[PDB]
Amino acid sequence: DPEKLKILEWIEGKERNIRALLSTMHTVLWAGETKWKPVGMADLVTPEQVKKVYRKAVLVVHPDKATGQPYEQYAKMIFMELNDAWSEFENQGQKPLY
Repeated sequence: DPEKLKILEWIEGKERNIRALLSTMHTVLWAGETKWKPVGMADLVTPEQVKKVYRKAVLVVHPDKATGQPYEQYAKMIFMELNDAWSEFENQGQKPLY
């Protein structure tokens, strides 16, 4: 399906980059999603900011909440990528943007 390709294209280039994924995730969310709000790089400076934004993203694409939904598969792909990116962020010392 189309949507799935849009997701792969999205992942391509940003793999394991948490800030890159969060700041553009609104470009891949499914239609109808209301909780999430576009986020820019200026809101992902401090580690605290990132974690806060990551936490809100994970709740929006959480699998257990998507089980039985048309976007279930999409939420899972996004979920994994976010968690892997966070894990990577930790392995980097969670360095501030500047």
